[PDB]
Amino acid sequence: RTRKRRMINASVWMPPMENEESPIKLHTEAAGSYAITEPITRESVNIIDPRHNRTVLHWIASNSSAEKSEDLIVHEAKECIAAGADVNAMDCDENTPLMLAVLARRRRLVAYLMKAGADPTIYNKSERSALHQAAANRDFGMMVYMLNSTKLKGDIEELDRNGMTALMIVAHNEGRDQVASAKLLVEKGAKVDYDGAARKDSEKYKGRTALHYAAQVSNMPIVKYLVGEKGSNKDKQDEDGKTPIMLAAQEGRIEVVMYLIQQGASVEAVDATDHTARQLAQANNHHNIVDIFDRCR
Amino acid sequence: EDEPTIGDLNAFHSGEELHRQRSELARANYEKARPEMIANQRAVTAHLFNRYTEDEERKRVEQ
Amino acid sequence: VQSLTSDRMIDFLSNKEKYECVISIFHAKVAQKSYGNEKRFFCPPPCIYLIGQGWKLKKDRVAQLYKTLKASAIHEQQATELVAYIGIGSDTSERQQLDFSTGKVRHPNIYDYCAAKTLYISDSDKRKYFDLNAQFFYGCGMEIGGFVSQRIKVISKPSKKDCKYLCIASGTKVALFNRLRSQTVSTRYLHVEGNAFHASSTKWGAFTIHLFDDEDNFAVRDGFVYYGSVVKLVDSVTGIALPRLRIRKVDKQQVILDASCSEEPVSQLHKCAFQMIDNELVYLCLSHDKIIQHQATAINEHRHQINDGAAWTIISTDKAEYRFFEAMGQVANPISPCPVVGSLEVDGHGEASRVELHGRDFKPNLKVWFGATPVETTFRSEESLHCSIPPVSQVRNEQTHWMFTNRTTGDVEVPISLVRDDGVVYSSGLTFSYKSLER
DNA sequence: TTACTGTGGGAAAGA
DNA sequence: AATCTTTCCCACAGT
Repeated sequence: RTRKRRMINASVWMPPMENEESPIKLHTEAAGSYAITEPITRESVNIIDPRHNRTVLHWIASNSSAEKSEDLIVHEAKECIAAGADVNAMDCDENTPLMLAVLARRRRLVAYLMKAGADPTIYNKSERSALHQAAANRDFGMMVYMLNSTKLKGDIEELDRNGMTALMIVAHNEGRDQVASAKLLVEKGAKVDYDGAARKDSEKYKGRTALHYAAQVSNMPIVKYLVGEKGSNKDKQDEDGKTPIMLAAQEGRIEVVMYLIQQGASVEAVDATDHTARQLAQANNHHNIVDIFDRCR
Repeated sequence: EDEPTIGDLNAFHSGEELHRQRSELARANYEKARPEMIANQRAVTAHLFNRYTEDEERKRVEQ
Repeated sequence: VQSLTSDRMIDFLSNKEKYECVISIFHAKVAQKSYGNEKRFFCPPPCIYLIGQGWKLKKDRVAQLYKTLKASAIHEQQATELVAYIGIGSDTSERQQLDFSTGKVRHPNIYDYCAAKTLYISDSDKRKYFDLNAQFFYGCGMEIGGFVSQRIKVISKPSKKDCKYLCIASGTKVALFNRLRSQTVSTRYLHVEGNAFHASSTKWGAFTIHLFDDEDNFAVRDGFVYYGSVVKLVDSVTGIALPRLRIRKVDKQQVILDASCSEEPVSQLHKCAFQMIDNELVYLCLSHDKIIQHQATAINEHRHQINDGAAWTIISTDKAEYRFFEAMGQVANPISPCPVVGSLEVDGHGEASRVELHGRDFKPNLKVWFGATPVETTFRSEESLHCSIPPVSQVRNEQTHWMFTNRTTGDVEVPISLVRDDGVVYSSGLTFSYKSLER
């Protein structure tokens, strides 16, 4: 099983040829808040699946054990895991416990979880690795920690349900760890200028490249990191033939416009429908921008 | 092992800040040329109408 | 200000059928340029379908407005007409007119459909790509909106012997059509009416063409469809499909099939047929506006003779579908920038929960609604909106219970929506669920 | 029938 | 260069 092949269910039609009562108490508890009871054995956990097809750790992971039951989770996990457990079982939404973990950002629980032979890699219904989620809700550490398994760095470039990678998602969200969460990935083992190539193939995922996303409605800190660190040809075009500038110009981020211009990013080249940054900015009525172009050359 | 339990929840927030920040700023910008927008449309969308009628007037003249 | 009221919304969300307005636009992903003065009509032809019964109600909301706005002192049947003009990256073309007139002869749940088979691009249009442009409005000079399709490539002529626009991709959509000797009138297109396949003269259907992998439910892989590969054709609307089939090349009514063909990716507008998996002599064919299997003659070992209407031209087609409804009487302005929600994501935990939506044409003037519960929406790009999951308690009540309350897993899944700060719902068709452990 | 108009095949011109 | 693509060129079968 990989992203490349999926499971498609559908009806059918053939052409002729010629005319002539269960509510798992353990679970609810585990779910609940505090109450730890019932046997926590091999039959206890591992085997039981409800209507969400979630295992005990699944619910344990669900740090949603609100009302607060702090440190017990990490422990109440370690329990069912050391009493045997498919530390890699998937729930309704194809979520491995370890995932719901990063979702709730229980970095500790994760730490053990992985140590128990858990695989971050295994993506969910959202064709999203664990690293995506880390990035998804920009929890710096959470990823800097997971970036130590050989197998994870492997799937560094792999792209989610919307054909986005690590940085791709990073550059897409702002903040202060971001610009570092990046330095991380690039250090870890990821090319800065990756367009989706290992996917140009079928799966309609593709186009842009990090810088695009930053550019697209600011994230300056990154566009500066990318066009300033080394690389990112500000003159790259997505499957719609767009230069970040354009994207930027389209959305209306004068801030980014100027930097890019200043750095020598072609304003000449046009998109797919023979349009260009101005005409775009102009088209969505972003005069501020329009004028900036005519204020140039 | 045995490290952390939360995660800098103040980055995530300082972030959801910056974002809500541009969302408001950008809600402005769109509310600005908003009429200019509906204008370029209001007209070109009717330029077809009077283009319709006169090319629809024909069905009336020839009878 | 015609903002939306929880109550009104329910009236909608409850009977979408008796309200909602769907309008879909099918079209080719590639068009053949025309030279000098000739006209080479696009084929298949871009056609617009008007779906839902809200199109009737939409009429009245104006019918009782032209008269109930007349007030003072045969031109009535005219102020309710559907006026629509489709056009290309027009720069010199007037912009063709689709019928939709009340005085049209017919010849399921489809209000009315029209096809634009006069469209064509000249060599005078020196653009590499171009997208359709449709404008809808009412006879009484009343606006509706203005749309545009996905990009369309321009080709000089279909190559005989970028690549996602010149090869058909494992998970893409196409149409299969048959034609006869230098003429049009006889054009048939693989389509599916009432849970069954056939071959329309009127319209054509978009079929996701899957690359079969291994094993009702089956394996599908990623990769350009190559001649001699098991292909599964699924209709994009209904869901229905056709049996396993091995797409194969054909030249002059002859099923070319040696070994040096599995090194050939199925190009656009080429002809080909689908031979069954078991009786590798049978080909998917239509014998007069109705499809059936067929045992075509054998000729050599590296070729095969087939029936005329057994070999068709395959071409990647795409489509767009717009769903919208006027929460409070038609609005002054039009809809035009109409949002299209792609996928819905979520990250973080409970108090840090966040919903990511993805799509195109996202205007900051939109507020996302979990069912009947609006949220502090955040516009980032016109391709994404983040929003905080509202507390379950405040979503469904003694009234909204049965509808927001999953009748199956007794959970709570509510229909997501993008709303215009002017009383208009843009139904994403997606749904947010709440894992509930009761009963 | 003569005049006119899409479409498909194929030669010739460029890339 | 060896081959593919683009621009011509034109016959067929309807209006």
